[PDB]
Amino acid sequence: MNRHYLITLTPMDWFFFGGERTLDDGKSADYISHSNKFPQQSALLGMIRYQLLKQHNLLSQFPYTENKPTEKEIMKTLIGEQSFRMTERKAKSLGLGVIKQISPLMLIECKDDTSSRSIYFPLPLDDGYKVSFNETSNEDKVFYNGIECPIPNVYPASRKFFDHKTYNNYLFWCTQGNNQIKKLLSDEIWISKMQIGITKHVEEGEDNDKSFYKQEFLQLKKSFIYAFYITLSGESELSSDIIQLGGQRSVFRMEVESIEENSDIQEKYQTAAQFLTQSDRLLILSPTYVDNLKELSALCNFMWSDSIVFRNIQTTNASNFYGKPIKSSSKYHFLKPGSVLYFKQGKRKEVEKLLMDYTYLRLSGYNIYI
Amino acid sequence: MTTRMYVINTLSNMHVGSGEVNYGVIANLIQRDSVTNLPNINSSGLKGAIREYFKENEDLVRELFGSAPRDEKTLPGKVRFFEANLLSMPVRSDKVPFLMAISDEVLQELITKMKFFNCEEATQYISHLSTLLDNIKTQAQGTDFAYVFDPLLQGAIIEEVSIRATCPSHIPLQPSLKKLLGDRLVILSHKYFSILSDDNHLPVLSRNNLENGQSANLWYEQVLPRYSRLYFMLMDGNAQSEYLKKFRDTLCTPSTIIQIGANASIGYGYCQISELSPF
Amino acid sequence: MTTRMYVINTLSNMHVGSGEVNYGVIANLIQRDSVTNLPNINSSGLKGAIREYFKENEDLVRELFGSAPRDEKTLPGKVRFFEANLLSMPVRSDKVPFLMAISDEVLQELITKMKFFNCEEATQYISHLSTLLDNIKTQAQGTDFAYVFDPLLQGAIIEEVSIRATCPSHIPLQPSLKKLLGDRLVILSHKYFSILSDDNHLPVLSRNNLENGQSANLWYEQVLPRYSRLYFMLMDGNAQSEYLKKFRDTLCTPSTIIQIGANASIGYGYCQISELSPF
Amino acid sequence: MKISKKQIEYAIEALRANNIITNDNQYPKVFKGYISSFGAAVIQSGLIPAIIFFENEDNDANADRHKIIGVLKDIINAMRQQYTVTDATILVSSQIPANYSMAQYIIEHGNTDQLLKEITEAAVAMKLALRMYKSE
Repeated sequence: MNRHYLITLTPMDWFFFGGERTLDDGKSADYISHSNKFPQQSALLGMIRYQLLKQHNLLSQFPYTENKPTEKEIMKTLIGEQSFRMTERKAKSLGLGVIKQISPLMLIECKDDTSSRSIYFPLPLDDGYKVSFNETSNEDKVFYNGIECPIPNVYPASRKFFDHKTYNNYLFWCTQGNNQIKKLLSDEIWISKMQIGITKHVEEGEDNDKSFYKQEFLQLKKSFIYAFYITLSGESELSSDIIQLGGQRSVFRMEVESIEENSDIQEKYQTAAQFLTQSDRLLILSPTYVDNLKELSALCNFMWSDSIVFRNIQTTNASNFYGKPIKSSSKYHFLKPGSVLYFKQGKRKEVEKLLMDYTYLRLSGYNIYI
Repeated sequence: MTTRMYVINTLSNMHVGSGEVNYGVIANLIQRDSVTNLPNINSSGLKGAIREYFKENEDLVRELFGSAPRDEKTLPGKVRFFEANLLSMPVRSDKVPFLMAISDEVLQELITKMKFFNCEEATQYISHLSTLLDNIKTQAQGTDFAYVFDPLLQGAIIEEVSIRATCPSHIPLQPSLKKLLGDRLVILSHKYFSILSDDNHLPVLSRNNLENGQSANLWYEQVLPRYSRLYFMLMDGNAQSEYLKKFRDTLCTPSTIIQIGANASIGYGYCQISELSPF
Repeated sequence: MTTRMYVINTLSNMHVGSGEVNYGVIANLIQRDSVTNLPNINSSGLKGAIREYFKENEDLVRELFGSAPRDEKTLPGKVRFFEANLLSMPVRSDKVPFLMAISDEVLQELITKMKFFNCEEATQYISHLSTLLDNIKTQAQGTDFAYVFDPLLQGAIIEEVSIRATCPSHIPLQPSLKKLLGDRLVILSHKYFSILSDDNHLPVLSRNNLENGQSANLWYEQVLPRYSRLYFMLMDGNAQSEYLKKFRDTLCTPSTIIQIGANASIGYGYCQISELSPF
Repeated sequence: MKISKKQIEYAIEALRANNIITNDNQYPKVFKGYISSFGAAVIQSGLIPAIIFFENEDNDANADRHKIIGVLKDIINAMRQQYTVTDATILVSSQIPANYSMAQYIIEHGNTDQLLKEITEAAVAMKLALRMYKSE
């Protein structure tokens, strides 16, 4: 039997999540770093693994010490072998011990009192836009770099047509209301800061050649926290403490709340997202990976979607942890939370089957839809 | 052992470069908090200054702050520095040379941050600070205020905003609060404190570059007035007891002076760091 | 050995411009302290003037003050120059041509600075200055005071503030304190010194420019009175002992005169620098 | 002493009110010297002697030198208005009566520190605002 916890992350200072461009890559303009609004779910996994061994006092401290053949299988039964290897995405199990299920990271507004937690979601890309697909008259099709697609018609659902000079659903975040959607702008939730950093270099003969960088730090608004759901077996009491969630020593306050064990976290997340469901859509709630987007395009009338980039730090149990980190062998392109897939008549079960075939990704908190 | 509050207590005029684009007259401006627009020192600046002070202790620096730049070993630092916020600032007066200005909103933020970080020995401090703040709000009754705690200092004039400081004879100031917030302390509204610390009121200095009597360049610098008090929170991770003890004792020793700021050779930014005391 | 106090004895009228547009009577104003609003020399001006004096010894200035503004290599300065705060000022008198005026708050600031920085001869000076200040506070009993320490100077008037200095017979003035604070020394309250040192009581001089006998312009300059005394801290970094010793010897030689400020061609701001004498 | 725009508007209104600027935007040339010299007289002689000198109407001056004192009083009164009235404020927001001469007001009301600052700033505003008009 399994034990489920709600982990809430409160930022104690300005944080930063790295993207494809980091301050010390081999590319050209390696002095400006921009911060992604959310951490990767692999960062959440590494967070949980680090805190798990912190409670059990099993770390690497300084030289590249080796571990005796008891700490080895205690770390096996604690965290497993590897990090979030995207290579084993078609594996019907989490490749990690103790930890079984991790929900997609949630934006939670905690205002006052016990009250309730307002889960915030990105706006679906058709918020007040009514799409009117093929009036079947054999004419006026489209070629989406490929095969037939039946001419989407987007109207302001309130006539004129879709004017893209006044389209801003990708700058908005949404939450449950009293039968209407509450819309919050992205810039109100987050605050951006650009930092100038140098090396004073005083000494006598050092080459002043790389002593300048620009860092982007983001700050969540005061009544806003990050949260996610975890499932743990062979109960290790995940305690509240000070954590690291990646990026120039980012500090978060972990609060661990216990929930009823007779509850899977997936339909809890989907119950939170229920207020954004339409029969003709598939709202992408978490970044979604498909090995062949051509198949997905062939199974829908429209892909009102966006692209996001994924690159993971690959580290095993017997890893250096103190050297250059071997990042993921492949940058992977996932869809964006808020993307919508407009399927044809039927074929909804088929696209669901295509999306759900990646079980490692679904368990990690990826490829979640409503 | 987890989170300790430290006070900076600058002995000279501080200039910490914001490095941002300038729209105005002062070519060099000091760092300010993005949300509150109050003067602040970045955690990177504090870490750099303290690391430079402890540079002669290779083991201490390696254990606390981590590996040096362009060193291949890639050692993270066991100590986390938090942004330094302005606690008290000197303010021109007429009865006395200056006054220690602490605004009610900075006191509220200090209480909130002490509760959030759960600072060492901060329970009594929070309780007494909250009693002080509640008594201040009771006396103020929603009006702008300027409260001093010495009967000699009653009727002091804050020159810049022209407000007279009254003495509330019903509110106590405990000795540890005098040690923390400063001597000759005045408590005023954040409305006045914002004016006292904006770009039009804090000192601006003209600086020159001369070449055989010819002025080659001209620019203006703004600085934070000396004797200003700033507080930052230090999160001592579970590190070596001996290096932590040595670092704390060296920092708290009255013989130590740390330079945080730009103009080192002309004596800008020299400070005396002190940790929170009991009570 | 790191921190030494140097006293600036001005031989002429000093003008250190502030670069502030006054739009009033006195277009050219002198620099004033950030916190105490007393006349002062910014450490940048002190460093520039002392560098200009030592410009002949290129090795010494490179080693101590750093690299020249135009130089392919950059070399940070090793000596730390601190801002020169007003110590004593000449005030017009009747019995004597002038008196050396110092306020009790200036003395408190000096004691505080010596405590914080730990000058070379700090201990004895702090002890005797604290004893003098405690005796002054006991004698005054919270009132406005003006105390002279020669019995011949009893009843000497301060012209700007029409008060006459009393002679407290209980308080001794040690000879080293006389050498530091100036001969014919009067100690008065902060109110008196602030009035004596404000913009309306400092010497303001009228100047004009003539074109073929016709006046082209007209402006007013304020100056710091001649024979004024200022103190500043000098902290040495990892400076070479040879160049440091040469620097101190040349700086404190009675034959050495340094021009700090503006109007050099009309003999403004010529000063002598002397160390803190052993007590 | 930065340029205070509100005080400049006060000075404009007071210059028009005390019959200095003519309907064509011109003023007697000597008033320039009056405004320029008032600040120096205040600084190096004292506020009361300077006010008494410029308030006199028995003068052998080329124009009505006493108009500048009326303009000064109007600017000061305008500044007394729009004063944030609160218990902690040092400034006295009491308007100077028209029947009282300026010299009497500073004599009877012996808090010169406020009056000195207001008079200095009003004189600076006077001098800066006089430049918008022709110097006939």
